[PDB]
Amino acid sequence: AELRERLLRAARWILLLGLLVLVGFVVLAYLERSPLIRAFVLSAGVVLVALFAAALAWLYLAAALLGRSPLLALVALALGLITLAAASAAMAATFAHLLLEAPPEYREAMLYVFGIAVLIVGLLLLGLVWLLEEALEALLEEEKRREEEEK
Amino acid sequence: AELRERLLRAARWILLLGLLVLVGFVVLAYLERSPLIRAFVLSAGVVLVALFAAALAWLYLAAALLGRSPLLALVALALGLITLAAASAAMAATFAHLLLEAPPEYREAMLYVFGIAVLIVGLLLLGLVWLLEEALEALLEEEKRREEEEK
Amino acid sequence: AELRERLLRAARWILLLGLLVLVGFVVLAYLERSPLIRAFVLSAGVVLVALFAAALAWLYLAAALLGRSPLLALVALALGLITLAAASAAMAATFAHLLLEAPPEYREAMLYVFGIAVLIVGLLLLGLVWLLEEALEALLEEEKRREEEEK
Amino acid sequence: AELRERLLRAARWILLLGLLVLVGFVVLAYLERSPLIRAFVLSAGVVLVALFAAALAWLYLAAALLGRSPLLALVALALGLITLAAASAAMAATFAHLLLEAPPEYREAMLYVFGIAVLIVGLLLLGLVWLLEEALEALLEEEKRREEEEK
Amino acid sequence: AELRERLLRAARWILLLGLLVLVGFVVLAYLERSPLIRAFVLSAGVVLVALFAAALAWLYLAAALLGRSPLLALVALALGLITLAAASAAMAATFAHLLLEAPPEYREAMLYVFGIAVLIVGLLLLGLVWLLEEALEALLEEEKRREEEEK
Amino acid sequence: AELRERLLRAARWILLLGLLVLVGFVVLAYLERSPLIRAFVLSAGVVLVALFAAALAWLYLAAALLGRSPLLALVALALGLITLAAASAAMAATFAHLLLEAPPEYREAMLYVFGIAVLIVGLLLLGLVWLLEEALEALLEEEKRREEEEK
Amino acid sequence: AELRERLLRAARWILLLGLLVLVGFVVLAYLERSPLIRAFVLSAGVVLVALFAAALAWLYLAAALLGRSPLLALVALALGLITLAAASAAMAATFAHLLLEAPPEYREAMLYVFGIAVLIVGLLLLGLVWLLEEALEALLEEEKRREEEEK
Repeated sequence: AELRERLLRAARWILLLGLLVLVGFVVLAYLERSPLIRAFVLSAGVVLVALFAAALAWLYLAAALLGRSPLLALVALALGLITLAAASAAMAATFAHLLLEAPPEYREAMLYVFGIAVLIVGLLLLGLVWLLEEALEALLEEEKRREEEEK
Repeated sequence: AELRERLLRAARWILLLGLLVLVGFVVLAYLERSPLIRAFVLSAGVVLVALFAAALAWLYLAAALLGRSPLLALVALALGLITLAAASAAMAATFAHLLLEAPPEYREAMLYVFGIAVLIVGLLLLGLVWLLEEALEALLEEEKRREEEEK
Repeated sequence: AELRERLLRAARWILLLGLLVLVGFVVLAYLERSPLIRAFVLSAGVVLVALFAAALAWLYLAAALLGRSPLLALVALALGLITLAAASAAMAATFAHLLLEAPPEYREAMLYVFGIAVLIVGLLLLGLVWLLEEALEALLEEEKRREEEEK
Repeated sequence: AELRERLLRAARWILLLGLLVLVGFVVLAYLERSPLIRAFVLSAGVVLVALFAAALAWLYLAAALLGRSPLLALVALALGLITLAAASAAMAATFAHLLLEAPPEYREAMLYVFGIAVLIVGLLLLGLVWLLEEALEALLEEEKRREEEEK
Repeated sequence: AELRERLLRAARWILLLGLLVLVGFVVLAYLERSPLIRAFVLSAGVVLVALFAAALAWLYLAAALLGRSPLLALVALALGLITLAAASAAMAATFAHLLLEAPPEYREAMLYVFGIAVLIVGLLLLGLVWLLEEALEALLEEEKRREEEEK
Repeated sequence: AELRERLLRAARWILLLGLLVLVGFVVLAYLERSPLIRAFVLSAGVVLVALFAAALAWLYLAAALLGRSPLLALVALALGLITLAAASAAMAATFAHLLLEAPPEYREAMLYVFGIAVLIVGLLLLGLVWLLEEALEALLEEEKRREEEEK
Repeated sequence: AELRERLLRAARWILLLGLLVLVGFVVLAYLERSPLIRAFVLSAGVVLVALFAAALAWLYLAAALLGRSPLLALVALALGLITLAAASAAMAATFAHLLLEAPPEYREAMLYVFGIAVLIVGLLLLGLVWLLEEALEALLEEEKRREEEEK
């Protein structure tokens, strides 16, 4: 019963975090000396908020399914977390590949952005597993409720 | 009940915004000194309106499902928003990669187009989450109506 | 009731437009000085008619579903429009990438073909949204008919 | 009732056309001066017959579904035509990209093969839309028969 | 009734043909002067037998479905043939691309292997369409049996 | 009955292992002399934990399905293991390709990270097959219970 | 009835074979003079065991479906074999492409690893078709049992 309010709050945390990420990216892109670096940090910030919106949408999808079937919601949440993790790995590999292809003069700035981007990946991964763990935590109660019902 | 009219209006905002985006792109491509830049800004404008049409189609798909099942519509809207966000990230990465590969002489103009394109991504992302938030806002009423019905 | 005849006419417009596009492409490829340019304009014309046939097939698929369920037809039409828009963006990005990779001597001719190709993309996009808008316009009547039926 | 015989004949036209295409490709590859050109024309001929077999298989799939549901057959035929068109565009883009990457000495021969390949694409596209138009032509009779049945 | 025995025999022809293909590839790779050529001919032979096994598996899948529904088996066989043709085109394009990228000294040997590989593609394509034609040939009897049953 | 507790413990092992992997990666990235190497080891550590989270999510998905159908859970677990193995191979090939493309000066450090990454792949593969073997081990009991039930 | 025990034994053969493959790969990577070669042989061994685990999982999936429907199990086994063959071809093409891109000094060692990898592909292909042939062999008994039942 308390899941649905938790899911709404979790989306607020994600949306607020995404606003901070783009604010920081805009600050770095405000006066970056390299136009190529300006696009890179802007794309990294745009990629970060895009996956954050996808994570919020995935959480909302699980919440929508929670009102009909709890077993299906857990499966849907697990599928959404796996899809989010795979997409997060996709952008990390592209960012790492771009950083390796960057020139040594710009690679110093690109690696710092890559480290900041890696922090965003870690924050997204930590939030996803924590939300998934809480989501499956109620499944313990859902299965226990079924066990109590048959008693 | 007020969702369906809201969805129709939201499509009008998207279509009107897409017309402005292509109008601005046509102005920049009207007399651009570099033929390669002409294709780049035209493709960026064509990409922007293409995703805008996809976002409008995704909103209409959720509206169509809203007339049958509200829970399915919310799931469909969340899936459409995630698909739109993933596609938006795809074009942003391609645009950023092209900007990094652009020559320094053209990179100054390419980065300005990239910044304009990034603004379109931000506008699309902001509109998608706002529309999704309003769409799930009625789900609060939909669940409350079910709770009131069982009372 | 008037949708099905409209869909048949819309396919005739698309097929007639595709014939004009390939006729113009054949005229440019008839005596182009560069063999590489000959393949490029021919491929661009072949790509344009291919998506036009796909758009006509997508419209026919919606018309076929219109005879069974109107809600499903609108969803299918929206899905087909999104798929057509995504495919149209795919060829535009490839054409833009090829134009940027073209040599400066040929880039002048390639950019003109790219601009012509961009016009085909705009014509296809404008036709798709107009057809989709008319298709969902009947959904207003379909929902109104259901509302009148329950009265 | 006359569709099924038409589909069988249409496959015979496609198979006979594919035999002519590979016969012409074998003639050009019989004594081509460039071993790279020999592989290119052979692959182009192999690609042409491969899609021709796929088009024949797609037509047979629609014929198989025609014996159970006419509405499903039209949808399946439209889906098969779209898939064939997308695959045809895929090989055209690859052939065009290879032609642009060919050396100027071989590009003269490669462009002639590209033009011949483009003719095969046009023949396949024209046959697919003509077969699809005939397939949906019976849908007019199928819907009219249902209208006559309810009268 | 005679289909199932035919399918078993057809797999035996494919497996026997695959053994001959790898035997010939092993003979060429036994004493090839170029280590790069050794990997290329081995991969081409490995690719040929891999698709041959896939074709045999696709034929067995149609045979398995033949014991339950004949209409579904024909659709499954058509889908398997299309998938096999698409995969066969995929390896042909990769082999052709590798041959074009081969050095002129090795391209003479690579083109001969490409021609041998093209023969394997033709043999696989000819066998697939012949097996599919026989498979749909019984569909004529299956539909005729239904027509005779209703008489 | 003891599966569900085993699945919860297995996730704890995976999450604890992932924390150790990122801790080791952070130690190597804390003072790496090459900024490109810093991104590479960070991406490798981020990739390792991402697949570990996916493996934990896949295990939880099988546990969720275990409460409804045991046969479906085994199929879902097998599908999840195959998907995890395919994704693990994807990152291994990318890491191996990047290591081969690394310069000889950095390749010495890159190969050591590749060997460490290969150990993570082996640990993930060993854990996945061991968890799958235990999961199918209960299927022996599930089938035996059905056999005992019919007795 | 004897299939299920055969499937369990077949997995034991695959797992034991995979252990031998990685043991041999570890021996070659223990003292390889080239760090790039060390990653290549390790990745090839990791790829080999990964597909072996996938093949074992595919066999277990067919065994799980064998307890419910024999016709579905044969279709699932055929689909799994086709997927395994396609994935096996994917790694073979990547390995062959990497071998061709290897420098001549390392290509001698890379080709030997490629030949060893090709042997693993042949062993996997031979085991898959043999297991599939045995799996469909019981389908002969399954269909014969149905024929005997109706007698």
